[PDB]
Formats: sequence, structure tokens, C-alpha cells
Amino acid sequence: SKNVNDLITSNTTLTVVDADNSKTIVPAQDYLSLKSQITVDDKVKSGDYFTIKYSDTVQVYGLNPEDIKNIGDIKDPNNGETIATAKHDTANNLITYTFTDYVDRFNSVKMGINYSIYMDADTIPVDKKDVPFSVTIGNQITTTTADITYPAYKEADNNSIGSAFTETVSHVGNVEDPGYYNQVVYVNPMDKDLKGAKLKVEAYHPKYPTNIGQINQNVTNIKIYRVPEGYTLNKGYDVNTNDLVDVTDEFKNKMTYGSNQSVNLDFGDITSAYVVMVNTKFQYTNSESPTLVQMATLSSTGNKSVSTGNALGFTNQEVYKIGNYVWEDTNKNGVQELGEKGVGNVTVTVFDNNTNTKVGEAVTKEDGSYLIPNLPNGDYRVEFSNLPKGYEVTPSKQGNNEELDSNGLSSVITVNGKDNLSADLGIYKPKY
Ligand SMILES: [Ca+2]
Ligand SMILES: [Ca+2]
Ligand SMILES: [Ca+2]
Ligand SMILES: [Ca+2]
Ligand SMILES: [Ca+2]
Repeated sequence: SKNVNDLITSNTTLTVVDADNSKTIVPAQDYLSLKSQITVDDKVKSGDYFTIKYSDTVQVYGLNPEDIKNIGDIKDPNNGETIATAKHDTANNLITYTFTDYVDRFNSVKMGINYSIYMDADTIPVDKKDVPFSVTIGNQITTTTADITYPAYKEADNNSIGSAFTETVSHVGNVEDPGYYNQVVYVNPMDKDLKGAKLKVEAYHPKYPTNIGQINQNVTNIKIYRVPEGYTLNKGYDVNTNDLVDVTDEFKNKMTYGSNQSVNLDFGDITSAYVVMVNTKFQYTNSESPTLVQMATLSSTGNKSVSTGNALGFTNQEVYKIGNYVWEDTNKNGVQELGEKGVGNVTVTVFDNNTNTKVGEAVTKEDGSYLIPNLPNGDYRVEFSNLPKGYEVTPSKQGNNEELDSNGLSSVITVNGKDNLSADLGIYKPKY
């Protein structure tokens, strides 16, 4: 088991996508498209591993940290097998992929990845031109740049405010735990002297009567921090709380929950900026496409009230695959071995063996692969036919391993809670 970064080579693209066509690049709105075709040296063996490292300005999820699951094992799309398993170490900006026995069973291994990844605002607190974003696949660095341009804080007279959703874990349709979301509110980011300041945060908007936002004393947790003099707030709403002064204890008597998913924070007379962190639980919903809206309004004496807010939309038996290999069993021993190659143009026909009803069919590709999808748990008869002329069927069920043997022309396999890729056929062509 060793690092084989020097035994892969890739054609990689890393592209900044202006997702909202704003003509500006903002971490909260835009994203990075990473694509790579990776060629793996034949010397690589199972348990070897390669890494994908990304720069400090890159992260592998957006608002939902559970989206890390979208960047997972690398699979062969033709035959359904896993080529390498993925392990994230987000603290080290690292993905480690460990090769499976795929690379012991096949030469000329090639892999594709197609990921959406995200910009990390942690080190981009303000507008900056030519910010680099880098991904290192094996030993090859792919670097792209973009100008980062954040929106301005909302203002009304001497009142100013900003807000963003910073984390959303939504389980739409789950009654036990609908999930949670976090919002950050910058209070008075323009650093003014405001008289009788009050902040109203509300999961309420007249346009959204089915809002799944929720604010009340039982589900909501609020932290308040004072911003030191001269501190530059992160315009991407990445808050390093160690840089700020926790003043949550000072907002007893000043914290009031109210109707329509509201909470009111009485700041009084203030001369600094404040960061308000709001953690709260989603409401449950039956709907397929719910909406979350949460507003924040700062009011003070002698100034127009300023409002800002954020809005987001969300989304709400098992079947499996059978396969997957017809190969030319050169040494006739009935066992799939490295260097023996797949056979194309062989017909596979699959039946539910308990009803004798046809459930799928395929023709093997040039690499010998086939897949039969959409099969629930059951017993399935797999019939091979239309072998190449001159070829004979190799001996069946050799080698004491039903994943590496030949099933013969007709056999029955059981699908039980996972893909069953063990219905394989070995053939050879006699010369004598
Ligand atoms: Ca944009
Ligand atoms: Ca290999
Ligand atoms: Ca063999
Ligand atoms: Ca088998
Ligand atoms: Ca197989």
C-alpha cells in the first residue's frame, strides 16, 4: 500500500462558473466545475492510493456539509465496479482514493471525475482580483483564477446590515428530524453611532406562506459578538469567533421572541459592529419544493429601518443492477485473470426465475461489460447467447470464488439488497 501519485496522469479542467450570470464571482452564488480523465499505470495495485489536494480557497461542499457524499467512490460506468474508494479529510483539504482489486483484474485502467466544488471565503474577506483556485490531482496542479466581488451591505440612512445563510442541512420529508440551518447577521457593519438600535430576525415574508423557516425559544440558539475597532468583517460571512468578543450574556432582558417566527434583540445605543449568529431547526413539510426565507431588520432613532434577508429552495422499493462480464478465458481454467480480456457483442437475457418473465437484456460492450438495471430483490436467470463463432464455454464455477468464475450459459443468481455483478461468462476458442 503506497502513494501512487506518480503513477497516474490526468487531463484536468477547473472552471469558474458564474452560476447566476451576474458578471461577478461570489463564493455564495457561484461554484467551480472540476473534471478530469485519469490514466492509471498498470503497476498500480489494490490498496495503493492517490490524492486530490485543493487550495485554501476551495471546499468540497457548499451550504450543506452533507453534500460531501456527492464526491465519493470512483466507479466504472460500463460495469458498475468501484475502481477506487474515496476518503475525505476536509481539515487537510484532501481527498484520498484507495484502489480496489479492479486494478489487479484489469490493465489500461482509466477513471473519470466530474465534481461541483465550491469557493471558500475564509481567506477572501474582501473584494480581490485574480484569486487563485487550485486542485492537485496526483502530482499535477490545475490552477484557475477569478476576481471576487462581494455585494454591498444594505443601508438606509445611518442603518446598515447584511446577512447570509451559512449552513443548511435540510431533510425535507423527514418527520423525526427536518434538519437545521444557520444564518449570520452583520449588525451595523458600517460602524456608526445608532440610537436605540433593535434587530428583528423573522422566518417570515408575506410572499412565502409555506416558509419552512422557524424561530422560537425551543428550537433557536442565538450568539452575539462585538466586532473590535478596525476589524474587517468577512464579506462571505465566514465568521472566526475567536477574533470577536462574545457578548451573548449581555442580551438577557434584551431577547424577546414574538409571533410569526420572530425574535427581537434590543441593542440600545451602540457604536460598534455586531455579528449575530442564528441556529434553528427547519419545520417539517410534506411538500416537494419548499422555500426558506429569513429576514433581519435593523431600526434605530432618526433613521429609516434597513432590512435584508436570504431565501433558499429545497427538494424532498429499492432496485439494483445485475452484471457484468463476458471474457476470453485464454488458459481455459474458468477463472478471470489479469490480462484476459472482455468479449463484445454477446447477448445477455435476464428473467425473473420465479415468474419466468423477462426483466432485462444487454449486448456486451467491447470491454466485455454489461449491466441489467432496475431489478428488485429476487432470483434471476441469466442466459448468455450469440457467442462468437468458434468459441466454447469455459468450465463453470471453478476457483472457489463465484465473483471470479464463469456461470456458464444459464444460471440463477439472487439479488439481495445490493448489486450482484457476479453473473459472468468465460469463453475460449480452441485451436486444436
Ligand atoms: Ca455570479
Ligand atoms: Ca494494476
Ligand atoms: Ca483464466
Ligand atoms: Ca459467478
Ligand atoms: Ca463480474
